[PDB]
Amino acid sequence: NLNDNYGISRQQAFNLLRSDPRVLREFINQDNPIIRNRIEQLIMQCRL
Amino acid sequence: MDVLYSLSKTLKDARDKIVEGTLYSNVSDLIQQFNQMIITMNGNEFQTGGIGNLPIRNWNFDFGLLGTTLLNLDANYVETARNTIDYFVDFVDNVCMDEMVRESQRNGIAPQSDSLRKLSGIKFKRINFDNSSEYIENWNLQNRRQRTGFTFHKPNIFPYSASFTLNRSQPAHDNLMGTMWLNAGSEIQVAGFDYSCAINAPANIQQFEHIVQLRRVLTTATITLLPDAERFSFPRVINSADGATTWYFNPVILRPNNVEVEFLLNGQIINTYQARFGTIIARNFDTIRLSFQLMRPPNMTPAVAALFPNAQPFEHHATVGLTLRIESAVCESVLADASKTMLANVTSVRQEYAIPVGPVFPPGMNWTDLITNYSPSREDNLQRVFTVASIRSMLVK
Amino acid sequence: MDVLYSLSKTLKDARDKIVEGTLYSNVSDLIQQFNQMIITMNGNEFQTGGIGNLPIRNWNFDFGLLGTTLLNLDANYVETARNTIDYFVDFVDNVCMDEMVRESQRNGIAPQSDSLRKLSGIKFKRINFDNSSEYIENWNLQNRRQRTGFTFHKPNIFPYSASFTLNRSQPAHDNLMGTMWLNAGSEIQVAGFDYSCAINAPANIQQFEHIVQLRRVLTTATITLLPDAERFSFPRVINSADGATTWYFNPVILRPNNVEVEFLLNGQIINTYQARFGTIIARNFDTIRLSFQLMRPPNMTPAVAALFPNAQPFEHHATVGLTLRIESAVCESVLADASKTMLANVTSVRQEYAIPVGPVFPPGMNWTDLITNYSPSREDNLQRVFTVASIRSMLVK
Amino acid sequence: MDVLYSLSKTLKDARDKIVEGTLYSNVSDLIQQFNQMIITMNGNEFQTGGIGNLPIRNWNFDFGLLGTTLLNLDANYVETARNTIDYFVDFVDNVCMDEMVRESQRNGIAPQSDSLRKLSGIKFKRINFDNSSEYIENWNLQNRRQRTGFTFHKPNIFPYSASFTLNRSQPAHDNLMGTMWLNAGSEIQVAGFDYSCAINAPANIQQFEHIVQLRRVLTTATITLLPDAERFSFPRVINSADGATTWYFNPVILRPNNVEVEFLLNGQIINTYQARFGTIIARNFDTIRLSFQLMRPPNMTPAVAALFPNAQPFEHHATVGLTLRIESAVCESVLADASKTMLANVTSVRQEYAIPVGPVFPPGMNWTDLITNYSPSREDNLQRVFTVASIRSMLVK
Amino acid sequence: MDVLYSLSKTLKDARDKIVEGTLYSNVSDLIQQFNQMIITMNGNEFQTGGIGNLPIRNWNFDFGLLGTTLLNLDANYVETARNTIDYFVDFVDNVCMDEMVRESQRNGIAPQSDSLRKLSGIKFKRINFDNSSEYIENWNLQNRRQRTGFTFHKPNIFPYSASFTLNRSQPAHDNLMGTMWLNAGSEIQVAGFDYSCAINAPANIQQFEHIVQLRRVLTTATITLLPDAERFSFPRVINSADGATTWYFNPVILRPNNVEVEFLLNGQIINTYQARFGTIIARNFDTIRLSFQLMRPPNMTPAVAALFPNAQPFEHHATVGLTLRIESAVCESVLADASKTMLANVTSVRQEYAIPVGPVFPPGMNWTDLITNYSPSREDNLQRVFTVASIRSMLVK
Repeated sequence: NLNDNYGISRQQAFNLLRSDPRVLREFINQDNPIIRNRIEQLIMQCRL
Repeated sequence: MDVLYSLSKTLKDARDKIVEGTLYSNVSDLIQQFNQMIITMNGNEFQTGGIGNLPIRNWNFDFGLLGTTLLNLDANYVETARNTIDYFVDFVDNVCMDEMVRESQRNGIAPQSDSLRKLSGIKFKRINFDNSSEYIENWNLQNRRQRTGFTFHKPNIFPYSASFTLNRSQPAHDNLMGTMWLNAGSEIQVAGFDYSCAINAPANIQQFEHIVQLRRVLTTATITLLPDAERFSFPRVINSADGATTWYFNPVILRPNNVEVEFLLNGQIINTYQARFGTIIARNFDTIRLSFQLMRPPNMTPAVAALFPNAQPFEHHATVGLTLRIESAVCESVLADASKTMLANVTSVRQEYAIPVGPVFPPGMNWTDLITNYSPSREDNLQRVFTVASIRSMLVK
Repeated sequence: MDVLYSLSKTLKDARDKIVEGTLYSNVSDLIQQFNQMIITMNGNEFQTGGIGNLPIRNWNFDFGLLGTTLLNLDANYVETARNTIDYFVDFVDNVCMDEMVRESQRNGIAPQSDSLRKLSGIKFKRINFDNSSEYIENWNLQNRRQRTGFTFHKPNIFPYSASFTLNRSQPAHDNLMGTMWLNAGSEIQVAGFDYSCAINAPANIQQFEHIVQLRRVLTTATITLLPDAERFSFPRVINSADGATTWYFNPVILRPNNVEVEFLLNGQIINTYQARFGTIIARNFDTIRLSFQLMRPPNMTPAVAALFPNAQPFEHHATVGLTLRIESAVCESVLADASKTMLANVTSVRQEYAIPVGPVFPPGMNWTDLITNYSPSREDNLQRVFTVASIRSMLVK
Repeated sequence: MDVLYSLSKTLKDARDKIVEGTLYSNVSDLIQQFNQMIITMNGNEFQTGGIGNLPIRNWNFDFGLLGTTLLNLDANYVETARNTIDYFVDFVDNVCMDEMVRESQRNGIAPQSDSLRKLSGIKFKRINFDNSSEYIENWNLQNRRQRTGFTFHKPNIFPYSASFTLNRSQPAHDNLMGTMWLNAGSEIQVAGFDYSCAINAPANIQQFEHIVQLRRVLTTATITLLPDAERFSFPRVINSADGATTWYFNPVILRPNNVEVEFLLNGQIINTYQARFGTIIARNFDTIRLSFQLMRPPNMTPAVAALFPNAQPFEHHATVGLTLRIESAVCESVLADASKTMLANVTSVRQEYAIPVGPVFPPGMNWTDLITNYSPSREDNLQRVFTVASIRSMLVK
Repeated sequence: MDVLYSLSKTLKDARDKIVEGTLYSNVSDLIQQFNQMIITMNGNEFQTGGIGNLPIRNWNFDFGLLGTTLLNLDANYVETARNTIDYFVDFVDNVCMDEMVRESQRNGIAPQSDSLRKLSGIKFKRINFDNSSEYIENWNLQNRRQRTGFTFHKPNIFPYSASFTLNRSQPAHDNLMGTMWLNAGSEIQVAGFDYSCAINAPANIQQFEHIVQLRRVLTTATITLLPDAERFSFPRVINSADGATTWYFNPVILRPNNVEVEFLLNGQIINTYQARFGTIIARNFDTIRLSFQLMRPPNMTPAVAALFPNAQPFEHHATVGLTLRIESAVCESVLADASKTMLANVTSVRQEYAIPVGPVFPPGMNWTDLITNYSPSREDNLQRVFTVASIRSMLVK
């Protein structure tokens, strides 16, 4: 979904694959809903 | 762009008209046009692509003309003509896929995908055959500015909003008054709900108003206005504004009386309809004002009287609804519909070739955020990509 | 009228085909037609309007032909072409409005808007170019009487009717049986209700029949038939026939068993579908007959046995519904649709120019009261104005 | 078949263009075409029918050509043109009515109705004028195998399936969990329902998934996704799996959370959309996986806590819905829509001429059981009959 | 395809006839044909491979003709002939190995492996020498549609099915009545077993029937029918239906009385055979019905009377068998046999070059799942690959 809608560079793609906190938080500060939704779902799954 | 449409149209008409056995008296003009296109193209080198996962292609046209000597076309001629046409078709598809992706905040009408800038030259203007289609006609008109218009069936002009509004609320949410609405695509389903059924109200009547403000003016809209909105007519468990708590909503439908639909323009009223339902017309409107009421039945049977008492519990909430669907319409600007695949082609190309996000279109071209802010730059770029999409779809479907 | 269509068509094809750079081989014929149009028009003076806000515009035609020595086209030729075509375009738009805003019970097909009576002369007959479109093809067919047809998508053949019929009633409205229906545009939704859930009936089966009659025949209709209608399936407060009191309707949906859809023609059965749902067909039909049943569930769980007791209170009323939408169709007569704009353009012109109401059309051309009594006079006038409106829309959308 | 479409097109263009007063400059080509058709035809004797109530007809063409010396067309010319055109028109109508009823499992594309095989012979190839229509164009493409496409507005690709699935059930049917779905035409309405509002499930969340599998791939689908399914949102009485007993269903709608719609293809994924509503797109897909949840509200008001207790009675069952409509789409394979009449024409002809059930098509050509197994043989025969139906409809609608 | 067969046949006849010492009187025509082939080929460039582990080999033909100047062939002639023929043979073999692996649902009769689409042109039609083989003859027949036929020896038409059916069951499996069957390749072995030897049945007789419905129609079948089916004539331990438990089966074989074998065709009866065993015939049949009985011997000796008591224990279960093999047959479609290696060549090619699984053939081309649904698409693809496999076997076995 991200690569399609929010067209993604090679470095960003490689680092998202490697689960890199730097680019993850760059997106979360860029206010990317495709990622913020996933993270809010991780919260709603990490509740208990 | 006109030359792009002309290429596409004469290639379409060549794949259609030029078939074995046909009569040269029917395709002489199209053959002269095709040969002129070939001449104008011979000697140029085009480049296509360079954005996202779209490859970089090079085109070099050196073909041979089509013979004007025959009287009845044979297969040895059709085969060569089709070998010539498939290359042009791939070139045009690639140009359109190069042009649907790019954007600009400065002169979006001015072409991108520099092969198309090259085609905009004055040595390529000899290719024009006819510009009859709706999008290209409106393109040429809006350039030679005139009163234009696109025709739409079930247009998507309302951005998705499913929301409510409470004019009397409590923390317990046991005696409410308010209005709910779903504005989506071509439909507006609105429902004014009062939990007391207008017992404490004056004259046993409670009003509701819903104002929709379109971003672009429409014209000659055919609309279907029915009562008893459906998706606000069953039990529900809805969250508060602040998300703290929730509340129950058990509706019971009543008719809206003294109903009124005003189609307005720049605050002035244009059309007005009173107690009419079914099919209606709107000659021009930028704003819709629905106004309806909830009238407590002066007479009541035992059951409904035991449903509408004079105390606060109010376990059956009176409602009054209205569905309004725009079926057809006409607009000076370009939108999406439920008939045409232009937006779909554009979005599919961008999603396929992983186009980075640009300055003009929203990420992924989501029609909600694209029609909630329809600024002239977005409008121009959207018209351009929709036009080249129509072009590409005249050839590859 | 044919001449008017020819004017509109050659003017559209002129604005389209006559562009910068195109090749004279492609437009030689259209230019001969345009020059002939000019030759035949020049020397005639026309008057248009005089009803409502329509100004009384006088048209004089003094134009010169289009040159033919050229091989390709230049801006110095397209400019004159445009300066000559815009005048014919506005003249045609004004004539089309003057013909949309006039009526007649005697010879409604015959041309009103006397400029058009002039165009129907024998000297103007030299302008007929191609009667291609659907409306004008059917016009000429009906003149030369033949099996005609208009193809429609979601047509508005049903007038808005929301009503009920109670075959067992009491003043307290406590044990009722009957059928409610909403017939609007292209959809029907009919729901048979029984408050006793068929406990006192024979064999625990109650019948329900809805007989719809259409004021015009249809053919090759494609239909979608689904169960469990949605707008007669939630709690409701309905009014008496005499409008004095009200009653309550708390439904619980069941399935129609032994459902039967009979599309008839003058009482002669044509199509009969038994327990088929989804997409179905009707080759020719004037009347629809929907016959379904409410069958009490003989094997019941506690949760549902608690709802269908053997005594009168009956706080859950068994309901059985059918939705029937007509998606496409073909009709010998003209109607309104969800795809086309003819009705919208007609009513928009009339509302914009404040035309008084005539002896034929109702006030504001409310489609419900227009299709209720669809007399042949109204049919002829509606065909005429729809044809000239399509003509007008082919130039000014 | 290409020569049949050629016949129909030149006959339509004759009936339209050849009208009193017109200019030979515009019909010279069409007249040379008509006369070549007459020459190709004259001497050939055809037969038509021999199945069902189709009367057996024999055609013998011996006509005279049309003048070419005139300047303006007169009545004594159009009259002969019409006396010649009516014959070919009824001939083509009878041919298409003979070719829409015949079937075969081996080489359905190959023409049946041996008169049409004769036309497919090599001496009749000289009649081809232009294969412009979408259907005949895609036919020529599939012959000269290439990337095809048919564009559809609201296509009927889902067969009627109104069914549920229970993942936790009992004989009493008082604490259930599962998912209901109605898939019909172009719409899917799905609804996951739990009676206990996820009080015992982990994390107060209950998951639901619905996998729809299409029998043919689609492309560029414009889709409308909304929450709060309608026809699974009111009280209901539903039968058991084995048809023995019935159970009650009193739903209460909540919001879908963590909604995700995935458009897949051959098990591989193409598109996905998470919490996006309204207008979305699917560029290529053969499967749709909807996935939603039911999340018990942690905070709750008195009224809703009265409906969601912690014990088994559970007289109000929590639900979560999803409506999904396919407004437009593209497909390499022929289907039915809400815009085109071809299926209606075929089924009407068969119903009218009493065609017994064949080996390929089911009885009555019920689209449900014809798309539940869209075998390539059925696809070929269906494309064939739809093409000749389009052809016939171009003359007799 | 015909040209491919012609290539293969002339190369076979060349490797055979063209040998040292042979006489030009015998190979004049073959030399003319080979030279014509070389001429038709010289100038063309082919590509073969690119699916799975098939290498992508490019073929370029520039060869020299074969003289016609001698009477007896010398080694200096045969050497050139062989150095050309080996190249042509490797080319044809690679083409066939690229054509045996490409599938399609749409037009499976049409050449895949686009080098063969090239060979199917009209500049290559000059190669045809004689289409003598059975497969290629039936191919030309199905193109020029006519009544075909393939002759078969021991045709594998039955999918492997070992299964029983208990018309009287118990949880302990101590008194059973039913029938067992194994259908495999060309043979059926059926056995009706009763544990009580029909003591309690009317007339001391029990009936048994077995209906096999073939997927394709056979003609002129020669059949061998014998009693005492072997593989159900010794002790066994067989599972239950749901697979939970097991039950013993101790057969004691008896003879079928009133044996009746009916070869039917679309429910109608064609051949009936009563009390006959051994060589029999069946002129046309799509279905076989074997109806036999088990008759309690009334006059029993001690040793056998001690086996069939009048109570439930029943440690010896009476059986009645029937074996039926289809030795030879004729079928309008293509199947597999015990005599021809076409299927083996195809499946071996695929297993060798690691061909993925396509939309048509099941994984590994298991004849069971390939015959159990003999779809027309599968029939066409199977006939095509079988024909080219025969072609490749005429060169390399």
